[PDB]
Amino acid sequence: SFSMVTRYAHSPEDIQHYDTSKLRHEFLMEKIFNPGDILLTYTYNDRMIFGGVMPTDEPLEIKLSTELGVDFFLQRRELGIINIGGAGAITIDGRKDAMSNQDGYYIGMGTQKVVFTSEDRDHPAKFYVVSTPAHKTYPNKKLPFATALAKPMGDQQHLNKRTIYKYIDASQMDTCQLQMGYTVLEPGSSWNTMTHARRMETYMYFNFADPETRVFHFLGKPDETRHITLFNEQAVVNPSWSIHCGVGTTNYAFIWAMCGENQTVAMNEL
Amino acid sequence: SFSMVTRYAHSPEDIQHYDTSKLRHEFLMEKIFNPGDILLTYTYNDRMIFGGVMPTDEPLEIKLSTELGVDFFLQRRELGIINIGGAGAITIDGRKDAMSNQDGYYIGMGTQKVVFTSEDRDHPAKFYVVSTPAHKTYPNKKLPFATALAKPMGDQQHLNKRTIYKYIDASQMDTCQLQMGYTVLEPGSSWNTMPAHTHARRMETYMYFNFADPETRVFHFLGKPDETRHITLFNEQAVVNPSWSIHCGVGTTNYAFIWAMCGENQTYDDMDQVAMNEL
Amino acid sequence: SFSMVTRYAHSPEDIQHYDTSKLRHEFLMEKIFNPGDILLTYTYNDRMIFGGVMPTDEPLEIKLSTELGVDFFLQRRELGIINIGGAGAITIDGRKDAMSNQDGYYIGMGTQKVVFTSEDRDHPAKFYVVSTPAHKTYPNKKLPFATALAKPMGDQQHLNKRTIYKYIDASQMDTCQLQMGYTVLEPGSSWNTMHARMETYMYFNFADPETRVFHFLGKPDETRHITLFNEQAVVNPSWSIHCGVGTTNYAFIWAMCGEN
Amino acid sequence: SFSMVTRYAHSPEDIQHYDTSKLRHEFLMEKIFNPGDILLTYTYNDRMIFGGVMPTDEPLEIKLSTELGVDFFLQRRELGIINIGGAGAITIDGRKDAMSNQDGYYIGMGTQKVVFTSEDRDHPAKFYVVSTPAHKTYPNKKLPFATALAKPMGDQQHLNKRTIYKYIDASQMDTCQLQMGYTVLEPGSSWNTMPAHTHARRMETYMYFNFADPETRVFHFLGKPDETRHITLFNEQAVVNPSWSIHCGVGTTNYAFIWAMCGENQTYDDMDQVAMNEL
Amino acid sequence: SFSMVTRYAHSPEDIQHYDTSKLRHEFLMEKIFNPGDILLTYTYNDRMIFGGVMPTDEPLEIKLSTELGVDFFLQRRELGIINIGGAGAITIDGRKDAMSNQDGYYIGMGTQKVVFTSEDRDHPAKFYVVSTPAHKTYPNKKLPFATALAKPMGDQQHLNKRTIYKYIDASQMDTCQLQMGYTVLEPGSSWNTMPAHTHARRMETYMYFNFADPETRVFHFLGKPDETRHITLFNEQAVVNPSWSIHCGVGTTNYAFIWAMCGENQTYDDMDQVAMNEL
Amino acid sequence: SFSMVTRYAHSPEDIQHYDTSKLRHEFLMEKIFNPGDILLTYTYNDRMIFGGVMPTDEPLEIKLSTELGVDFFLQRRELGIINIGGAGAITIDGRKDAMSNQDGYYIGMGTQKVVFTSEDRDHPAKFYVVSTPAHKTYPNKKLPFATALAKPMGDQQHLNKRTIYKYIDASQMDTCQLQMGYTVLEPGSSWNTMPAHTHARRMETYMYFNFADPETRVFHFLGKPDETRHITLFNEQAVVNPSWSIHCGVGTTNYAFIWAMCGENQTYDDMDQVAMNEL
Ligand SMILES: [Zn+2]
Ligand SMILES: [Zn+2]
Ligand SMILES: [Zn+2]
Ligand SMILES: [Zn+2]
Ligand SMILES: [Zn+2]
Ligand SMILES: [Zn+2]
Repeated sequence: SFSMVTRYAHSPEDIQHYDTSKLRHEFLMEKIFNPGDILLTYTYNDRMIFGGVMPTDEPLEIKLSTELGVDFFLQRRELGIINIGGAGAITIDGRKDAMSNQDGYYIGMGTQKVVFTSEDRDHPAKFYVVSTPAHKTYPNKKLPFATALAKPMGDQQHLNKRTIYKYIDASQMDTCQLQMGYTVLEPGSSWNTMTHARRMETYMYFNFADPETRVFHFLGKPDETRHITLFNEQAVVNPSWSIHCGVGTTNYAFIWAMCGENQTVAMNEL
Repeated sequence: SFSMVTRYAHSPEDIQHYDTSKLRHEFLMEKIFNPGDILLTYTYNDRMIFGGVMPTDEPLEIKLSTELGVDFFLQRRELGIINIGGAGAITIDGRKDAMSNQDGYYIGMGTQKVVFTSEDRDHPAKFYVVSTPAHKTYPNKKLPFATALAKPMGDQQHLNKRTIYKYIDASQMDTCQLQMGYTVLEPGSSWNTMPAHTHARRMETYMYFNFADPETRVFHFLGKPDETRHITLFNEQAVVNPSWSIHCGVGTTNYAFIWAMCGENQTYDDMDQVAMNEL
Repeated sequence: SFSMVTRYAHSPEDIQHYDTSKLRHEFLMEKIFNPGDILLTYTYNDRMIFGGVMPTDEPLEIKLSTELGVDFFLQRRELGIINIGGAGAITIDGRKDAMSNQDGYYIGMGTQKVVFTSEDRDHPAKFYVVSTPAHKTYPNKKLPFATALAKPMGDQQHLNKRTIYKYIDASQMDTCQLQMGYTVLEPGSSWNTMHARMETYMYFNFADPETRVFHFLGKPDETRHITLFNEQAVVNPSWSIHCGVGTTNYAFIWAMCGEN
Repeated sequence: SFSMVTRYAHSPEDIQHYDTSKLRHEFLMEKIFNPGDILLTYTYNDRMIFGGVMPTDEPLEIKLSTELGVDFFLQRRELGIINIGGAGAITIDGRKDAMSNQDGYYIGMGTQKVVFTSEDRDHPAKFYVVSTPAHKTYPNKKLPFATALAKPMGDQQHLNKRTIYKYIDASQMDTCQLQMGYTVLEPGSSWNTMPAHTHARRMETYMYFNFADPETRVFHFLGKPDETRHITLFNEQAVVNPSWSIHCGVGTTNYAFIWAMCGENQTYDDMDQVAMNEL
Repeated sequence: SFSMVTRYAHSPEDIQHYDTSKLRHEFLMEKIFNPGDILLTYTYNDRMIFGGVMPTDEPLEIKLSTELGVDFFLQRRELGIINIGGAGAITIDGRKDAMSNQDGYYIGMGTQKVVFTSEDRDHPAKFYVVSTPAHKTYPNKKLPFATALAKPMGDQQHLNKRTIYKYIDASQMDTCQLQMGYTVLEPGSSWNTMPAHTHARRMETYMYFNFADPETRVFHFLGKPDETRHITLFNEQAVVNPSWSIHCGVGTTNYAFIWAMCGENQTYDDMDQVAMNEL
Repeated sequence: SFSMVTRYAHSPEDIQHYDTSKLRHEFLMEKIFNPGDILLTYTYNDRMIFGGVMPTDEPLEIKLSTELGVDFFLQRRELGIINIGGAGAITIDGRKDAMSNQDGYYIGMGTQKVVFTSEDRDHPAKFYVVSTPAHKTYPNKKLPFATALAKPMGDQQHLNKRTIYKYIDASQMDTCQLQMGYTVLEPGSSWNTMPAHTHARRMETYMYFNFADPETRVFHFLGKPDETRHITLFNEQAVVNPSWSIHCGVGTTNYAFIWAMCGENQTYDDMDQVAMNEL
């Protein structure tokens, strides 16, 4: 089936008395990949659309045209995709392109038809998609995981030994506002980003080491923080006014997506 | 003489128990033009910046560079100007251009220096500015009030007899996401946008001015269609209408207002019309 | 076909956090005229009773006795009626009196039987009634629309060109507490009333079927609003302003009481 | 040295979450008698005025004229007076009448000048006044304490052995809407309105005084029968009980209180008794 | 049936805006004696367990072993019993002891099996039990009502004429932290603990019973001395009083109540007594 | 410079709408060791007293007698001490005993005088004290760090590699209701109590210190298992965990913490393990 939900924006003052269940409602997407479904969220935090498409038997396309006041999905929007699942393919205005595990794609404004397929149905592909408003059309570009540039950072003393792969980066590509990346924490480290008011971020956590892994994501004003506890393959959206960092009981990975009006804190928490 | 304040976005459920003072603070810009000053707002409703610059003696320029993460103000933004005051002038990267009353200007992305001047100091120009994030450079275009096309609408039976001027309209011009217009109500009429609407892919800012006599007040309605609130406006004040909110107002006398809109599309037939069954 | 509900009084700080649904409940009488029914409100704002009686086949009378601790309705109360519907009649302790459209009546304390009938059932009379505590008997009096003094007021620039008709006015009549009038807004005007020692407004005669009236209440610096359909009523406590604006013109009946 | 404060009416739902401090503010008059002052409350509970006048050197009169939309205080109001203090005298449009301790007076509508004096300055008179809106003039009547009819009731088992004095009673005199009485609790018993009640067409105001010893306290109960609250009282304080509320009290020792009532009917049977089933 | 509910502790500031229904839930045990049942509360106010045991046909035992992290109920706890019902008996490690009406028993730490029985089924025994954490074992002691020491106090002037019985009193017996007593009010008096107090290193639980006639009600007051609340009680109900709280009551008629106390000391001198100036 | 503050208990429902600032106030002791000072808190969770003693020039004694209703501090209480600072000494009923870093002491009920000294003033000793109510006197015992039994646990995959030292342990010594231990996390590990739990018959207090670098912070979690909150801690701060609450923490680097436990059972077996499904 197809489903897209709408979550509004808030101020720090609004959430200050939200309980645990409300925080989950306004800031957490509890399900992203369901076999045969397209699950999306529309957040008024800069009007990002994010979610997953996991085709099994029929090929799937994001069919929203009139819900956005445009003739087709990408008439005034750009799209970035990373596949965290099995062998699949996306075919763009008729031209098919095979996407391996952890391969990525950027599709620019004005692309008329984008269709997601899975090769193996019992081990389907999991396309994590992020779309943002766009005013200029830029060229489409496949980002093989082989050629994604790896940057090791962190250390063991600070429990943040990870590897950052830059996928959709302004120093390597032209896009309108959208930036995506992918961070793998090495075993024995579980800590990420440890406020920009001119942009915002959304994190999608996955690849939990063992099934009993949980992740604590922190959000809020630096001196008034809250947390949201995450299972595997869930995503949390961070407003501009909020810090964004997390801890896990073990290591994990996550895809981050960023937008705002440009493309470029301290230690006093609570 | 330069000030920019920040207002956040909200959900309908958030404002549901705001008292009057909270409502005014979160949605109303109480002062826009002060002689010699630049007064602006940053709303996280689609990151619009709006406000006024009113040059008297020295020219003024909106010098936001690093507060926005860019090298100059308009490095990733477009700009629209309407002059509601006296004879003034704008100089754009060295090129001077005279702006009489009700003249308007569109400035495209990448324009590096925009400097506002007034010709007569005792009757200064009142530049209402509206800026929105932009990704494509479109050409600058002065919108003379003479050549603004007038469309009369409304009637006396419904108290909405007015004349609409199109200033920055998608059917006349290329812009990234920004639209502006100017609506003047005739005497005896005081109702705007009355069959009311909500569009989910755009948002609007109303700036009320040209009040008839000094005791005029305007009641601006906002909120979900079945849970509406109002804010009482004096002359030269502005209201931010989030997408989930209706936007309409009535005055004790006639008035005028400039509306500025932005969002992810610019098509006008993307609205949900609100039937007259509301609250 | 008889109903009387009870609404309490509030302070300004009490209503400050009412949502619209609560504001509607506490301050708005959503239904007044239903054919064959008597619909009333009892407000503890000076203990006014207001409502409607719309007789169709059988005659109607407001038979409150022990609910007010008295032997008959008007034992300690005065009553005012305006008929906004069809040809009707009032029978007062046996004497029948014909009431045309927009005719009015004052009924004083001690009157034991007041009985409402309509001539044509298909076009029934719409009796808007208002009762207030009373201590002195004043004579009953028919108020024909012909004899009500009209005062034109307002202008077009301020959108409040109207005509005020006085029916129960202290300068023309004796009553204990009660004052009633009738205001008609001219086409093209919609603003009305643009006091601490209370008023109740009943709006009707909406020009077109999509007409609405926004009624404002609250302390002058902290105002709220209530949206009204045709033939609905709002009660204004002494501490509140009284204002309304409509998408078109309309008419409304006002009833007032207090200490002067 | 004159004061009148204004208290509004509430519903049961409104007060349900009042703390102790708000409950006192909304329902309690903490000071009533001050030498040389007139202290009043105006409650929108049937628009009753109650308070005290205690003259020492200069004689006092309640000069509310335009504050009530009338030419003089009693142009549309009734007045009931009881003196709980020293020997004094009140003069009515020129006629002087000496008022001893526990004497009472009823003054009808239209009386233009009422002046309260104290005879001994060091032991002054305490005039507790209660005024209620009035439409008919009824004759003035001195109610000497000698000639007031007493009725003893209650028993020792139920701690409510008392004696009731009727002062302004519909069965002994005509008044517009006002009724007053006076209850003295016997030693060893302290409980008033013991199976309590709610009349929806009348409201009552109780003023407690004559505490046995200086540390006596009275706990006055008010509220809906299933949601009750209480207010802790010192000597010579007053509490206002809405129509929707029960009204009863118990004290640590004996005391006395005068009660004043009004509404739309002067009938004593209209009340709803409450079986002892109440949270 | 066996039933034990758990109530947490609160601060003064927490209850300040409780409505009536909440106050009942957090502080009142509405049912204690039901034939054939064991009804208990565990309050995080010093971890007191109190309730009733009412055997009718089969004998009853409080078999909390692993629910408390111990091998048997009294492994780290002491127990106090007063019988307010018919002739019964309790069996202690096989040893039976007859308990008449109003007899009391103390059972010390380490006692492994305590079994409650009733002689007459149609008139069953009502064992009010209070168990408290204990670290030192003291000998078990039957406290007969005949041999209970009586102390009359109070008078009729203050409506508190009563007689106090000592049951578990640190001056006649050794216990770990538990003290129980029994107070009966005379006819014509209905006030207990009236010059009231707050001891900060101890807390009390009051259980009201023996109401005079079936329409008796008792108003128990609790809270910070300046922010007082009340709870209306029926017969055979109990209230839990936190350390920060005053505790007292008034009844429409006379009554009786058992009080149980624990804390970190057993000195009756440690109390911050409360003068009548402060609610 | 003696200071003891008093904190009350709360129910899970009470804290649910606390902001961060209330949570810090209700649950966190932000300063414990100040040179020359005794800083303690009194919590109504089982009436634990904990805090710090840091003598510089003068020896220090906890001089609480009438504040607790007893003749000397430990008249009805036991005491646990761990030294986290420089070389010091404590003298117990006259007998002096030198206490080096990480040494510990148990002082039982009835000990009359306990006097703290530090040897080097510029590097004073840090006596972290925890006191608990007691009913039986047990012998005093020095718990040297040399003879403290070390138990290594955890792994690197789960980031909880630590060493648990048992100081006051039911399997090595008799105490009334009190356990203290010590946990040192190795470099690269930060999670403590990650197989998490709640015990309903006792409660724990965590005091975190020895942060690796000055920018270390520890996030301590508390609340019902499905409704968790967190508190951010600096070095040498303490958090109080009610029985209904989970207690576990994670840091940006490694650290150490002392835990103290008390309740009605000393048994480790009695915990409800909370699985990894929690919010
Ligand atoms: Zn960031
Ligand atoms: Zn619009
Ligand atoms: Zn008015
Ligand atoms: Zn009464
Ligand atoms: Zn006590
Ligand atoms: Zn634990």
